[PDB]
Amino acid sequence: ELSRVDQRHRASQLRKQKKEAVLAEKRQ
Amino acid sequence: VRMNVLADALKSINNAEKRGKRQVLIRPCSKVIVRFLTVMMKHGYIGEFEIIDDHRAGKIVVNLTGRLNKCGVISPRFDVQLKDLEKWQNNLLPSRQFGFIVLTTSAGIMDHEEARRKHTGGKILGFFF
Amino acid sequence: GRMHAPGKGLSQSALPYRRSVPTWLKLTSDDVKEQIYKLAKKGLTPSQIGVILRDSHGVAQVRFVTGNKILRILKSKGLAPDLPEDLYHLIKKAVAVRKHLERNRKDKDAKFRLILIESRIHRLARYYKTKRVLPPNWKYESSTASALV
Amino acid sequence: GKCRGLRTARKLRSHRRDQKWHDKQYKKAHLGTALKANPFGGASHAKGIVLEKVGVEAKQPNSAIRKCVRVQLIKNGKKITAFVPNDGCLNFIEENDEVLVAGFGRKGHAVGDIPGVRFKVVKVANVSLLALYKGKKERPR
RNA sequence: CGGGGAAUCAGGGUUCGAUUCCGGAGAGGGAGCCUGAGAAACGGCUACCACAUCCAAGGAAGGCAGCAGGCGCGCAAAUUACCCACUCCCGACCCGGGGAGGUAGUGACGAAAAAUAACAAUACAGGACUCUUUCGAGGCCCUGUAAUUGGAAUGAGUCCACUUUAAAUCCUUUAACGAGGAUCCAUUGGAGGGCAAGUCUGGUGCCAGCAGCCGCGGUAAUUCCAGCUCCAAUAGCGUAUAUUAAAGUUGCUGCAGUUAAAAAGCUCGUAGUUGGAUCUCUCUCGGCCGAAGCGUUUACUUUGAAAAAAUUAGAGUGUUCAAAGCAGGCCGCCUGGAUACCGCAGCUAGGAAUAAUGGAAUAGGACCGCGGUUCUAUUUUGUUGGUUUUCGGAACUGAGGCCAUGAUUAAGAGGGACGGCCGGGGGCAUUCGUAUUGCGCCGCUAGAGGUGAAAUUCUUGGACCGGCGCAAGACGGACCAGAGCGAAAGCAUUUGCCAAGAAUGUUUUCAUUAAUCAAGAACGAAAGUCGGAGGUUCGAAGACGAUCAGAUACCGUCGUAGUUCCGACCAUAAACGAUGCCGACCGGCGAUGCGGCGGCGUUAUUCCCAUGACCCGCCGGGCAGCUUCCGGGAAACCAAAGUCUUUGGGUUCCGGGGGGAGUAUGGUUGCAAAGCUGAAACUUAAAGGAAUUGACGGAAGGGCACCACCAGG
RNA sequence: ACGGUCGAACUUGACUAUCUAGAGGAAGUAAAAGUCGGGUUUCCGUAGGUGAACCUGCGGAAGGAUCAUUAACGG
Repeated sequence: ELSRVDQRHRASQLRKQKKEAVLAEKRQ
Repeated sequence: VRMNVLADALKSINNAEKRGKRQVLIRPCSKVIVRFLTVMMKHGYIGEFEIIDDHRAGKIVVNLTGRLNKCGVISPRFDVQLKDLEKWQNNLLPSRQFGFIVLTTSAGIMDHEEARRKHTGGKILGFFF
Repeated sequence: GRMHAPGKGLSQSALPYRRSVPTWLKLTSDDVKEQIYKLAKKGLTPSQIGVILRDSHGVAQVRFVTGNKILRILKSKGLAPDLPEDLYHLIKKAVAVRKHLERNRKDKDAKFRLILIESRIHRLARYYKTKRVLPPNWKYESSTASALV
Repeated sequence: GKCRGLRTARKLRSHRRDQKWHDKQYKKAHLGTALKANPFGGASHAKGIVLEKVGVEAKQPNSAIRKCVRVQLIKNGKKITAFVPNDGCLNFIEENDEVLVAGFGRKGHAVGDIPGVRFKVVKVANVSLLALYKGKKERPR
């Protein structure tokens, strides 16, 4: 991916997706 | 071209010593070669030599005795401190009993034992055994 | 071993050990100097002056008799050329080869030998600028080559 | 021949690093491409979810069927194949089971009779294959 | 995050350092501030951005990369405990506070010590001492099997108490209980080789499976699954992964490039790197000495002072030993809490070999005195206003004396000159030779062509053939050789011109001007591409004709581009010696080319003198050969591929198991073709190089047989 | 409240880069025993012949097994 800020942005997006899935699962 | 004439002199005398010859002609002659030959002569490794004087760079004819196994030059002339001389004599000399790293200090061109005695460090020239 | 040729020649002069003047030579230093001066006024290079002195007058080495070499005598008197001998000869050779090349375009061998000649000229120019024989702003040009010779 | 001057240090070190790049181990370690192509991402063990059971045919001079398991890793999402070591240990693995998987030992190279498999199963459902094989523990589901 | 440092390690080195000490940065992201000595502070404020809590729907309150803890994340990491007693810090302060820090809990990260039992008697069993020819006879120990006995010492544990401690726990000390092998019971891996220990037994039958690698299993499995036995380490042992040593498989020490991976097609050339000898301490101020300059400046080497501790090496010291710690020892005293190392860079004083550098050659050069011009003396002209005090110091100058006045030599380095040569070296013009093709004429004939045979094709409108000419483009045979020239690719008719070149000869000249060379620049076989001309032969493509279970390559005839020349492009070859360039040394020999030297003789029909050709030696540079146990190398072989573990003459390029692959992508050049630079994923236990024997020859020769034939029964 | 400064951030287009749903297209794999069926010594660089191999034209190599002859040349 290169371009360190873009790699960290990819990591933050994956973090947010996993966090949203986990928080959706724990509300049920 | 020709560089470091001491290397040429030592290679010539080593080639002729390996061949079993009695005398070596080396050219050109310089003062450092004369001092190296004198250092070898004072330890009885070569013997008498003559400096044939041309008005050019001169020549030397050395007499050979079969006491020399290897005479060698170290290029480039590395800076040998007194603490680092033990590594050098571990690398180049065949044993702790004999062999000589010739090296030049401000006190002159001498052996490693004389450099140890006079507490001075210098630049490495050779070894012979 | 030549610097632009793969040949390894050994042909050169060999002086004897005696630097002293021979006994049969009845020429003093000032007479030899005057002969050099009149050859310079005739117009010769120092090498040609030495060849004439060796072949005809019997003077083997001028710096053994006079104690000074030819170019220093000419420079001290003031008759030395502006540009040196070998540099002038190489520039003249370059001019001749360039004239041949403008005559004949398809001569590739002449072009290659011209490149070698200019390499020699640049080497001599660098050496003479280092020794402050030539001015630092001196430059050889292909266009300004025949005018200097 | 080598340049053996006194001022030739930068030439020697530049040549040494440029020819260091021509090694296989150094290039695999330092280029950062085999690290990104490694499914484990430079980890000792990984944890995945079982997708399927596979019978991989052995390489020709030995004729047998190796029981491997195709899993999907959790942390990156890659699909890999892990060889279940001992006999009867495949029955402990079930589809959609959590498995701890390690390599074979040749660091990314296919090992022995099994073609195209870099990995072997270590734990099945948070208990080891060795304890289940020796009957030391029971596995939940 | 950077250091101190850590792991590994002969020497060099390689890798790691988020982490308790130092410095930096930041409190979800940026930004702006208030107060204060100190903040752009967040356990302070104000925003916007992103998440998010209480809601009465108006509003308010947010910041655990602090201590515990939780979710999530993952292969991966502890208690929502006790204390301010030790260590310090803060405050108005001997008194309060501190999730700093201490103490316990979790803890097989890792390190240190160290149980799982020993002995005696008997029964066998060995090895020995004494006596015996020997057998044997004993009192000398040792070893286990003890399906034999026997008590003695124990720590694990149970657990009074003391001690430890802020209060406890643990350790230490001690009451009582606490050991006979079915116990207070030691495991983790393996037993074909590497690599230590079974050709044991049962089951399976290329299945299940084992196996890091080689390999095992298809009915005797030394390798699988088990039983027994054995082996290694041991309260520890496996497996995965990163890293280090092995790896002289990254080579500075210390690798390689003929044939195994590899030297650029060739030459020049800036940067870089390397570079031949040679040159043997003093004048003023102050008490024989201290101040002032040093001496061209260095690099080199030695010494000194600075370089926080902790870590490392190491001194001392019985923590019961040890890892540790900085303590402790003696009857109030005596002591310790060292030392070394701490690259490089910066200070400092000696040494002067080595390696750079300079000091006088238009002599406006040193050292002395003899003078001028200008600027200036801070005191002697008692107090002075002064034109002048004198003296002395700086800068430009005129001559003079003085210096042995001042230039290391001429590399078996290089450049340049001069000389007679020499060569298929190059460019331009010119000259000739034949062959082939075509045409014209003449002659005589029915065949000519091509093949292993044929066939296509030409041909009595007269082919082929023989003769006389003409023209067109092409090619420079034989002489032509292991001969020559050129940087290489390459170069062969005659003559003239043009500009170069090696070598040789010189008692010529310059005096280090040199060697290899990233960047860059010229040349570069053939084939190919653009614009022009020309097309004799040959000729890819293409057209036919032969030939076949299947032929669509071979063969024959014709023939396009091309092959030729001119001007622009491309920069590729087995562009080869499959062997970088420069320089030195180490065996020999006689042929050849060029040049030079010394010569008896034959020759130019005996030549009148030199000169050319031969003949005999010598020297220098070359193309090569032969010989050799110089020594090298895996070898064939090599006088270099030698002078290599006795490893360093300078320097350029370049290789790191085979494939992917010289591929994709990117850049660059080219009209294009493509050239240059150039991966990764993945795949694989091999691929190769040299030699050594000879099953098997569809390889060849001989010999033998009515279990072979011939002529027969 | 005007103006200035520091300035988070907001909106609009361009260059991107990342996360994440997708109608369809082209494939392959497992399931069908379903239906029909002789030449070349070994190469290299270019060009053509259907891309590659291969063959041929041109120019190059050996990394390809040297038998026989060779003293007169004067009248």
